[PDB]
Amino acid sequence: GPTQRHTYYSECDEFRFIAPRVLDEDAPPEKRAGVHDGHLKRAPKVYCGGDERDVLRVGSGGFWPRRSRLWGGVDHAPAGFNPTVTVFHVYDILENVEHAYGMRAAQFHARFMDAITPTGTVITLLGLTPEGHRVAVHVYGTRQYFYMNKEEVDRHLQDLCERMAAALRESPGASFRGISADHFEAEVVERTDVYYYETRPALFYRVYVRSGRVLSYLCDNFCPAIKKYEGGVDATTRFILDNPGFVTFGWYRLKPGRNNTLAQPRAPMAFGTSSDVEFNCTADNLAIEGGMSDLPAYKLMCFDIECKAGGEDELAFPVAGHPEDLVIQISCLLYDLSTTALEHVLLFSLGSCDLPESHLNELAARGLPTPVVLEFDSEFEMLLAFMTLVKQYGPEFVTGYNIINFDWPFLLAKLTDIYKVPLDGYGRMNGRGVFRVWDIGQSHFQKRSKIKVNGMVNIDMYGIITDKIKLSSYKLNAVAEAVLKDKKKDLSYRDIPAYYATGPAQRGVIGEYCIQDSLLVGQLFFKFLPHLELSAVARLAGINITRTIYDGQQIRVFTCLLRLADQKGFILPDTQGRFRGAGGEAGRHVGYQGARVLDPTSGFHVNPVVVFDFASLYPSIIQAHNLCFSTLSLRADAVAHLEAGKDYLEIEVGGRRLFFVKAHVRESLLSILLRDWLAMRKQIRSRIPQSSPEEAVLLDKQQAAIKVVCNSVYGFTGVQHGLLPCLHVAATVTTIGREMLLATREYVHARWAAFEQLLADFPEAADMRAPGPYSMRIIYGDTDSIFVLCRGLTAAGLTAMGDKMASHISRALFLPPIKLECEKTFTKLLLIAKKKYIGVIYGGKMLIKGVDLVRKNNCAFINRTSRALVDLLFYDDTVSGAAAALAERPAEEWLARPLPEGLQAFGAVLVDAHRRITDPERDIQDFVLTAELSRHPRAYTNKRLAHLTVYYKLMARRAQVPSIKDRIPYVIVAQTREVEETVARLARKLLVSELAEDPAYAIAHGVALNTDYYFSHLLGAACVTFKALFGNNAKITESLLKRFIPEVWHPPDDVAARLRAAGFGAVGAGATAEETRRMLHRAFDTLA
Amino acid sequence: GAPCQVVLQGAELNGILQAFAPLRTSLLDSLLVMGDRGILIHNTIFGEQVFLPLEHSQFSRYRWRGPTAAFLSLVDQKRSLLSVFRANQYPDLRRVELAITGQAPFRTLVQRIWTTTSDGEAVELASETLMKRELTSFVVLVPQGTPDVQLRLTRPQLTKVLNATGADSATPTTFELGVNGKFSVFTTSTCVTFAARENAKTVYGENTHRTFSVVVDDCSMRAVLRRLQVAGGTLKFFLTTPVPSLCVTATGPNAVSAVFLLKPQK
DNA sequence: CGAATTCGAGCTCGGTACCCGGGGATC
DNA sequence: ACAGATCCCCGGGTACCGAGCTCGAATTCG
Ligand SMILES: [Mg+2]
Ligand SMILES: [Mg+2]
Ligand SMILES: [Mg+2]
Repeated sequence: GPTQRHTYYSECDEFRFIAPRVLDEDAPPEKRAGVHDGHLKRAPKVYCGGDERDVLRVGSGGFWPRRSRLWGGVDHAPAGFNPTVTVFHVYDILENVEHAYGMRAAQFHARFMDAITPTGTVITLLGLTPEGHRVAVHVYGTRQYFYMNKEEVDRHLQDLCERMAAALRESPGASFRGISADHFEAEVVERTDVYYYETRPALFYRVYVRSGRVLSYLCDNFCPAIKKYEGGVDATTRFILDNPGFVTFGWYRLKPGRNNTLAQPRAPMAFGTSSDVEFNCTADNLAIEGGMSDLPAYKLMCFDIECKAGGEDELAFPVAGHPEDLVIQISCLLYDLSTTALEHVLLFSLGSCDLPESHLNELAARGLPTPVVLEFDSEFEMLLAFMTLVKQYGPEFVTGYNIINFDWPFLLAKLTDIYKVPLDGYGRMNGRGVFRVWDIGQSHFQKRSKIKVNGMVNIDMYGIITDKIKLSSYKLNAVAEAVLKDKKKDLSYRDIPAYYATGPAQRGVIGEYCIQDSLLVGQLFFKFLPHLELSAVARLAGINITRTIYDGQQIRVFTCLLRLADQKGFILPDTQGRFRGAGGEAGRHVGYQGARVLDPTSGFHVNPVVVFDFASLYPSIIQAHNLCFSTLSLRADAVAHLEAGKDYLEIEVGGRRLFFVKAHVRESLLSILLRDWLAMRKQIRSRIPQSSPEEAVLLDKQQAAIKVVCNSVYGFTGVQHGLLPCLHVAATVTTIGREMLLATREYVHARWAAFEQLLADFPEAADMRAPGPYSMRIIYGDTDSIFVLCRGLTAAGLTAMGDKMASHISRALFLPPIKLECEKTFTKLLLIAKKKYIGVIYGGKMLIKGVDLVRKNNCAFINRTSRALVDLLFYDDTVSGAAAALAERPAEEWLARPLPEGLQAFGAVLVDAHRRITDPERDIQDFVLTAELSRHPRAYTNKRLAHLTVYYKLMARRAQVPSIKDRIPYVIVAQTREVEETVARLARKLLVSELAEDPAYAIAHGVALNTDYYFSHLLGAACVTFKALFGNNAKITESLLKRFIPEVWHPPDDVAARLRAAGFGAVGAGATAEETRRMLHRAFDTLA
Repeated sequence: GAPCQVVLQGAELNGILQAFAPLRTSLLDSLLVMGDRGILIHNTIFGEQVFLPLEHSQFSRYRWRGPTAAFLSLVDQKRSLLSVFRANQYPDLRRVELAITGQAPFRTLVQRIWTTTSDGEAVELASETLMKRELTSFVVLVPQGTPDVQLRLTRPQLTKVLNATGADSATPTTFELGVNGKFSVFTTSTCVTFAARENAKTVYGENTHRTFSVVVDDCSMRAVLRRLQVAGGTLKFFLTTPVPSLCVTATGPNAVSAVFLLKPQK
């Protein structure tokens, strides 16, 4: 039998049969509602076509692809199966801490048994051999280690003296035990701290820990006075940075490393990971061989959940903990990730399932494998089959839509709570592995809900499409429509147990919606190929894919900085006591001044506005002036032996007068770290000019996604409580940034503000002179832009010469890495507010930059209408002329004199938008506002919030409770007497917060919407953008924009019934047009 | 230029300034209905109808053509087309030019103000001049007919009657002219009586013989009539028709009036 | 004797300033 | 057990003072 025992169900005879008692029509209508419960003494069972095969019998051959070599020990591989592998691809590195007494029947070589001998850390590399075999190479002898000043360990304590001390200093409140001399090594090595240029090399003790206890010593236990220097570095990072060139997602090779030592396949019965061929190499039997650029047939699985809810209410969103709310069926598509192919389209069902012949024919007409439908009578015996598939088939990558929040936590909550089956073994290693979903929703500080599974890369697509597209509501139906130009047909949950209570001919319709959903997921994954784009950064950083998906951006930057640090004789200090010890001195904290926003000369600007943009400004200030920690001398003693201007820079940043050393006496680490990343954004910007206009947009978002990780370099510096905060360098970065903009403006104004000075500097402007008078006047800046309104010049070649101005200002003012570029030229820019502007690029596309039309909250109906008003201002001609004519007179002076007869087209879309809002034949789904939950809803200081109100209405009526960061939809329902007893029962010009209502509840119950709210909000949006024409006061525009809308008056009807009954005349619309005048003539004689 | 030009020249303008003055900040949410015959001003005051005719002779000249327009007085939702006549705003006024230049549906009306400067001079303040627009479709229910007993109930006693009315809905007051002109406002709390004619209780009217008894169920009558601060000078009574209407008119330079609905009797 | 002004106490609601929180722009 | 930054505009919900409102409990005044 095995030595490391397997912790995944290989056999069973007893489970918790739970099977909604609707599958058995041998009971009358009284035992239909409900679910069964109670143990069984049968071994679980799957029917696929009318065959019975107990779910855990590997053998004759299953309804699923078996991709494993082992099952409960018994080697299920053809005899003689001894593949040789020497070029394997690794995707996920694991660390596991095995033991010498735990593996004695393993029959290893002595080298290996020596590596772990008390204990040790074994880095399992984990991947595919190109032919197809799943290889798991176990690399021994990698020790994590943290350094500590020799002096501070030579006062607090007072080599082997150190380790003998530290070994039993750990002892108290034992979790470690038996910790001996052979568990730590000290060695004195000589290295400098990273911070400040004044800091001399010193003598440190390099403490080599044996396994995964540094975190205890680096926890406050050991000696808080002693500053442990690098204690967060993992075994994996200590494996990736000190063997040169190794990368954690890339092809390897298996070489006879040293002594001509040789890697050692295990016996099949000592496999630590259920894979085909497993090896015991050591750190340096591996090589990193390149030129092979391929992805070896990793099998991506793409799965979905559909779940039923029972007992006493069927229109209730099911909850995992309830033994009765139970999963019904799950898709499982299995793809091939090298060819984008699909195979095996599995669907797992709870009881009899058919599929409509439309679905089987549509699939075969799309060249997709025929679905395989497995009928499991019991729910446990389903979810065991499913996590027997993900442990036999063993998808390397997993995908879904909202798998991290609803699919996986429901499935795991159901296994671990209700059926009590270990999930630690169903990962890739068959025992003592990790299978965990961390929800953000634990009143916490993180932004990610992470799932970590042992050797599977759970790429959710909710993340990825919420980072690639700016879309109001990210539900699969809307994202399929928007992203794929597709028309999906949804199945709201509420009608699931009406299609389930019928016979199989409607469980088939449920299987149709499951498979057709998860094929759509598959289509988005292959559209965006997240695995390759996260792969690139896993290679570039040294972090795994599983840590480049779910662990933010300080880690990739810290790890690159760590590879630069420990090749230059540097050591990266570790500050701990982070924020729940906070900053030690014994509304939103802005740790430094950040940026400049020059004052916008607000207005419509018909003249060419030529913008100049610094090219990734911050990363070229961390290079032009070599700003890193390591050159930060912030006193004036240690920079005394070098002269002003040629070897250092002085900058008052907060008042500090930091001195930053020049490049040729010390060279940064942020400058050098950035050089590698920049060329990566330069290749992804290279590919843009030669791609499809839809495959260009994905290489546009891959370059924005690396613009964020390069500028994260600046960010990471300037964080507080981070992994290596230095707000001195971040403050400087922003200082030099603000200065560089004001320098550029005092150069563009002083130098080029008489046209004859243009003609002497760019003589190509002799023909560019448009007839008007000349003025180059910067009207707006931002952290790098400067909008240079060039008046009296034609827009035709203004970008042609503007490449020259951006190459003149750059050379004449800034250091060579800094590059000012003339990225665009607007004509008809509208500068509404500080970070808000709409302008139409020269001859073409419109750039809308944050005007309540480029943001995810505002209702679709109001976005269509202000999106038509902007077109009626820029593209139209009489309206553009008229808008420009509304600069002749100050704002006040348009409240008396009428609007100059060009804007009658502008007003038409407002009176027409007002006509459409009132129609009783509105579609609620067009009026749906939506806003992000963004926090646990009990961490909110302000609790009277629209979306919050709708989150408690949702959670109260047993409905789907949107997990944190889900956009809550909400439509504002009319103020009526039912929206006023419900508040009072839950507790009078009601707030907009307490008229919020979920549109599912606003269609099933035919509630009216506010036609005051939504129209006041439409004029609110319209007003915020169009103030910019009128003076930039919103009160004048609000009074002029709504003058367009017809106003109408009627007596409140019943009062009119009474008045009429009193024998008055109706004068106007309620009569026709010649009953108004004659009788209103009589009324005057009456009152006269 | 503007077809429909109406002007208030200084002598008439200080006539209508005093006519508008008493009604402080009432009717500044008015609905101005302008037809060939003058301009009529309407409003709900404490949920009850109130009117103010402005016939030609009031101001200097009137000229109008095309359909009667209606301007929902409150202009830009804080400023009011009739603010100019509040009798301490823009104190030393001169000619005010209302004119409307449009065509039939979409008419718009410009209120131009002129302000003295003491030589005989005056500055048009094109800083507060107003621009309103016609209501597109407006239905306003205007009193009509001829009352059947109009009595002139003069300045003191129109305080006596409103005080003789009560506080809230418990206590409906009852106007009841009896034979030979009693004209008593009865109610449980107190009673006020008059002589009705065709010594300062001689309430002068006409054709008073047509006896009525009527009961007023709106508790608001004192409220609004005081709010307007009328000097009194007629109660107009429309008995004929169902839910007979009690209108009340003042007899100073204004003619503001307020129709009171009544419960079925006579 | 008379009931016709007032400068006091209640009103609104404008319109300030405030926070928050959503969600953009810029690295 | 987690982890780029700041700047900035609007909108919703408070929480004031206050200037303008009539609306009275003394009134000065006829
Ligand atoms: Mg799902
Ligand atoms: Mg830039
Ligand atoms: Mg650029």
